[PDB]
Amino acid sequence: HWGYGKHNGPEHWHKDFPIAKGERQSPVDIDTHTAKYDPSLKPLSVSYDQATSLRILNNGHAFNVEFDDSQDKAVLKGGPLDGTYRLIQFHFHWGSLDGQGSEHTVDKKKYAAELHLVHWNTKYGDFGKAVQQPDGLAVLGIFLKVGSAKPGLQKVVDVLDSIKTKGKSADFTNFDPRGLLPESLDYWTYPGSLTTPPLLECVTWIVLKEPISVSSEQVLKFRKLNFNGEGEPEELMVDNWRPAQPLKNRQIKASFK
Ligand SMILES: NS(=O)(=O)c1ccc(NC(=O)NC2CCCC2)cc1
Ligand SMILES: [Zn+2]
Repeated sequence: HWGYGKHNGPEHWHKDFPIAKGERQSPVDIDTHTAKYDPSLKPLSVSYDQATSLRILNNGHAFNVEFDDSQDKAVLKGGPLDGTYRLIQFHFHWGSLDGQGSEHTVDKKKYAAELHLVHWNTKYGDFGKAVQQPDGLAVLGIFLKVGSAKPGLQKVVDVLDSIKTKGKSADFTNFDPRGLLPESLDYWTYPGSLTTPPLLECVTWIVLKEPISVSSEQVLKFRKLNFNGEGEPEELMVDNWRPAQPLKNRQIKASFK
């Protein structure tokens, strides 16, 4: 089954998931000079004050911090979006080295990691229905660079020892995802896909221009996770990113100039 190794990695995914070669695949390179400022883009509204985190799970591909999405508690609205999108989970992709790890790139620059806050359009009733719709999901992407520590990330880092291997979960209540945001909400946006199988073409991508900084020690702790289950051969969970895909017939729009 699929993963990020030599024999089951991104170059292989198209055999089980032909949409891998589709018309609106993610991630992409964001060519800053070619992106178009769109004055018609409304400001992003990130309303996370009532967020209810529940649990953190190592799923064998990344780790997800999951939220109660049975009411409008943590929502994303505005920007390119019509309607209300509920936060269901966030996770990251990261590298084995500080010079790689992000899925989106900016003028071909790779960041050390990339945070994805995954939201679904409430008009579709549940997440499983939403991923079957071209406007079903909105994922807020945030680049990580290595420098100073991100204080709001530390509670995540310190629970990772309890979910080292695939299938492990731990209680993770009262986490505030506002502590993971940069100062600016300036963004690029384009229509795309899930960046792992099943690669469904259901995402409005909103990628923030301003990265957050995390410390060497913080990212080193991500790299101690395992892709494998307990009692299976140890393979470090690193380089769990898909490279940039062809932009095809898409325009990336910018909220700023
Ligand atoms: N990296 S990402 O595009 O933000 C992403 C988000 C969610 C999932 N997967 C997920 O939500 N899977 C369920 C929906 C379809 C099958 C199960 C994969 C990639
Ligand atoms: Zn992701």
